[PDB]
Amino acid sequence: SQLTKDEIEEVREVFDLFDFWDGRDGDVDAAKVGDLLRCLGMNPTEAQVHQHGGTKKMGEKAYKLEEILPIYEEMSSKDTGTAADEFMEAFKTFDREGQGLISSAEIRNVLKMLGERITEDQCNDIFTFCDIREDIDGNIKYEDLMKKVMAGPFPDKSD
Amino acid sequence: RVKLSQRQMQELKEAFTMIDQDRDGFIGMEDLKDMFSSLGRVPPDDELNAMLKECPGQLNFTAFLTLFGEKVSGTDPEDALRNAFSMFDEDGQGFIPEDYLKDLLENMGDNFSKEEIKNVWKDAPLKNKQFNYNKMVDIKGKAED
Amino acid sequence: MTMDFSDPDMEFLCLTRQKLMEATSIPFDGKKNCWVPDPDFGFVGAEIQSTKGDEVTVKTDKTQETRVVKKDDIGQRNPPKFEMNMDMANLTFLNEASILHNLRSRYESGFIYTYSGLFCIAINPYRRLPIYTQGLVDKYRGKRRAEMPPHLFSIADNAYQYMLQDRENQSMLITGESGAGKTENTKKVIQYFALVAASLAEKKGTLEDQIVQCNPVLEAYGNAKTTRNNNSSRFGKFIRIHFGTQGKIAGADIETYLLEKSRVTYQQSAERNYHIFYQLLSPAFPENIEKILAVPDPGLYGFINQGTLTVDGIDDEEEMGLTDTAFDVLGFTDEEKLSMYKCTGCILHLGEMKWKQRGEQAEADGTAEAEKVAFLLGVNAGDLLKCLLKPKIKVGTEYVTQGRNKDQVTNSIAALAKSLYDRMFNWLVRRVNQTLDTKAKRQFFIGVLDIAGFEIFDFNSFEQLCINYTNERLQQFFNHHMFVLEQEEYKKEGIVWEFIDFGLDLQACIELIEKPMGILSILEEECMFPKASDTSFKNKLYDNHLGKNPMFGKPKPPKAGCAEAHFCLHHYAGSVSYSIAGWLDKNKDPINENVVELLQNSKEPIVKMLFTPAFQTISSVHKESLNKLMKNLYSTHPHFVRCIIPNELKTPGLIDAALVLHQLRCNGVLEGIRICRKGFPNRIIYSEFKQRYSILAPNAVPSGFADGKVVTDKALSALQLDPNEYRLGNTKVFFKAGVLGMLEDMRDERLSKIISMFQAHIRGYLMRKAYKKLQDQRIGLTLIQRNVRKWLVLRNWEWWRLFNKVKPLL
Ligand SMILES: Nc1ncnc2c1ncn2[C@@H]1O[C@H](COP(=O)(O)OP(=O)(O)O)[C@@H](O)[C@H]1O
Ligand SMILES: [Mg+2]
Repeated sequence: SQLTKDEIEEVREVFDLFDFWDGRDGDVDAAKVGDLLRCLGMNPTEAQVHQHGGTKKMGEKAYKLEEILPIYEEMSSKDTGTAADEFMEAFKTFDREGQGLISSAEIRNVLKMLGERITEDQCNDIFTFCDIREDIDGNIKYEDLMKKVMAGPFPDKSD
Repeated sequence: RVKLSQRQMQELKEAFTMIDQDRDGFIGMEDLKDMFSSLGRVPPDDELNAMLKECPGQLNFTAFLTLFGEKVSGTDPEDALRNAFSMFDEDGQGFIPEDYLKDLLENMGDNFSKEEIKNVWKDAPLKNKQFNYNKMVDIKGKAED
Repeated sequence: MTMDFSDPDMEFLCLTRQKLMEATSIPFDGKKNCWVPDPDFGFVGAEIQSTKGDEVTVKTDKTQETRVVKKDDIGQRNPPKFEMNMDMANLTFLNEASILHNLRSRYESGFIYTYSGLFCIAINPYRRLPIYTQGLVDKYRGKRRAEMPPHLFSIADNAYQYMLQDRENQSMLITGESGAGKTENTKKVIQYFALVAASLAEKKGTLEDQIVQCNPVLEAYGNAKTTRNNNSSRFGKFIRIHFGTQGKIAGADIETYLLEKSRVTYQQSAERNYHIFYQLLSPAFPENIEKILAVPDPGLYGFINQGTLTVDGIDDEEEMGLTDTAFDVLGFTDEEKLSMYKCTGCILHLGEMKWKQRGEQAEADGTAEAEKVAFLLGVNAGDLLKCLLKPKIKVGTEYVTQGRNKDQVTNSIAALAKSLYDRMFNWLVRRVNQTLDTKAKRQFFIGVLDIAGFEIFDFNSFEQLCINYTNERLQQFFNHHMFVLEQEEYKKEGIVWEFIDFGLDLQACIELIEKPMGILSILEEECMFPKASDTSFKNKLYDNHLGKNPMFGKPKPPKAGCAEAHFCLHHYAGSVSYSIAGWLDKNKDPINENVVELLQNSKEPIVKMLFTPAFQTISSVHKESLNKLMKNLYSTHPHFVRCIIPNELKTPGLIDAALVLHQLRCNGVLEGIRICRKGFPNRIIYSEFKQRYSILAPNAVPSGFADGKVVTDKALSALQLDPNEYRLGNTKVFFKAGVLGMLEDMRDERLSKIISMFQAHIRGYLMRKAYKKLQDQRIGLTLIQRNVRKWLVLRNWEWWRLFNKVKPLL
């Protein structure tokens, strides 16, 4: 719709990658929508996806391209995308003292038990691809984690 | 990728040369007959006279290159091909599992059909249930059993 | 929320950082979780299942039932942050369902003490608690109220503090029904200051040692077993402690009110007489029984045995020995002491004189009794009996003799008993005040008050109205105090606002009672024309006020029980129906002025006792003293300890919701809450407020550089909140009711979405990383997938296979 020629271009660039693995044919499976956006750089929550076009199971229905554009458009618009400010406000609500540190388990539970919960996998993967270490008292700097998490996995230009 | 290549051509050049030494005249069947003779097996007629007319006028060299091109438009360099297979193994030895590779060429990518996935086994380096990738590569151009 | 949340001592004050993280963490849904009405705990928790107009179908919390309360009995509930709330006033949602809840929850954890704004609630543990150890004192010393957990000692202390810093007076007002333990806290409060303040300077006390022993000696005479409390305070007390600048104790003075004169000679079925007769006839002091001429057996004495003779928890032998000690400590002579016993005894022997009559002429029978009676009062037998049987009144122009019939000569021996006690009480108070008066400079005082709250019953006579009138005042002194302080506060924060002194409210009830010609006033008249009839007394009353002063009306009825009521004095608490039942007799003290005059000769206490130096109307004296109090009380910083009785059966941890929720509605606890509400009952301190709702709207500006009031204001404007709902002051932001409720809501509903968002940036990191890999692996694959296909089309090309073996051919 009101998207650009570049963006559209940018969307295909990724769509087709997605098409290529369910077998090139020009259609992608709705459960994919979630992940297809995270690669066009965004960070929806499942709730945001569901409501937007996402489905929760792989045989539910496949979208075309001219079908994702609007799903993309309508979503590059919400702006509560989540800021470095909000995350940091939230973790204070767990920072027992004020020293910025936070018990290793606890961060691992918040992430695993609350909000839109995460697998003992994703939960351990990320602590790994972000080298987040404990410290003698076994706690974690939530800022170290936040910076990295939002940096990306490929920060400067390569990995 | 596609329509040309240096070494490749020259090889079709020298290739086209072991054929007329059986005479510098582009002495064809006379030597089509005679070039198979120094190799190891005997050929019928009708082929000698159809093998040749897959080309119209004459299998001169330039033309000897045309029947060959329409047939080699993708024969992407070697390592560009040995590495591809490497991407889906990262086990280390030299293999892709039957089970894997099968989903692979058959479901994902520009999907392989049953007829092709079949043929793909007839000649396939699939002994014991794994798959030596450094061979369909070697069986790229050709090398061994 | 207070100093070493894990101090062994705080076992009954606060929870543990662990235990409170639990109450605060239990689930919630401001759409599903609520408060509902119930038959046995008044209210209970609920989760709404269905809704259809009013037929709201709720499954309760514990039970698992599904009642179907109409909509309005669906109370709103406070969120988890508030579970165990230490001060009842911070509840965003104000309601009984809550107030009751905040209370037993706290109560059933071992927490008796508990604040609610200006008031500090108490609830009778009914069991020794360690709450009052000295070491706890220190811990509680010096601290503002919020630095420590709810506890008498803070209120005692902050009082003391403000005494010093404000160089003004301190009054502490302990209230509540009967047996709700106000006499228990009192001597704590008093025992407190005795340590905190004590000074640095044979058988006698110490000004502080002595301030304390007042209780024994007073209670051995003021208290007596009652159905509601085995140690019932049969009277009011205002003790006052004077401090000399330096802030130490300089002495104290005592005030007593409404001594129940009636048990002297009368005791209900279950009940008992002033603990002292029982302590006397106790084995403790042998000779003593001899000296008061008596015999070891509280059974033989008509004035004692009409109910019990022992209380479930009392060792009368000890008490005495204790009581006999508070005497020595208070510095009384062996002789002064004897004197205070023999009188106590004469009250025994009195009820043991028997009479017989021969035509309106009663006559002794066993002079034997009066003979003793005579040896105590130090007069003489014959002379005593005479004044008793035949008296010389004085009919205006003449002194006549007269004949008294047995009923008379009897009723008479009562008054003389009820008068000799009262006198004796007073002298006893009078005699302590005498030792507690050191005469050392006195800058200020803190004065404590133990006194019934409104006594509203099924049958209501005089003695009823007295007390009810009393708190009728005390209730507006409060309503006053509040008005002031609430207005002052809204100034300190500079929040524009208009109020109204509700003491004005109680001004009718109070006038009608005390004005020049209302109840008590008229009662003085009647009380004065011998030809006085109770029927007489309602004619004057009915007449004057009848349907002419609203606060005066037609009394409601029983069935054929209790008895006939006459005028209903609508009060604060509620409204009472009163009995004319012989107030005239009750009011004015009778007594053969003949006997009086014969007493004014004898043995000392007798002397001081009847030696005067026309108005004994138990009332004149009460209005007299009642004031002497209000002048004192309006000259002080008032402090309120609201005592509460948990349940009838004298039992530890147990809430008769019905009863408790009753007191809450005639204490004033539900009134502050009712009043605050049409105000901004929720007052949040800027810092605190920053540390909790910034998350709703935040930003980049480090916290230490942000200004509280600015945040709050940004945080609300964004959220869209009606300006009606808050008032931002210089130090707090004032909120209407639902605000801290909604904020809490909008918050957890935020923190949730925030963490989802993080976990969404995490589901984005990770997905982005393999996107690398699947980008590469697609090149690998289209390679394979394009050569292996190219090949299939060559493995069978005759030219091809040829080229192949003819290749190595070089
Ligand atoms: N906090 C407490 N600690 C120990 N005992 C208490 C406490 N509160 C009340 N009691 C007991 O409860 C009963 C009621 O006592 P009391 O203070 O005299 O009530 P009230 O003064 O209201 O008539 C007494 O027998 C007393 O021993
Ligand atoms: Mg009391």
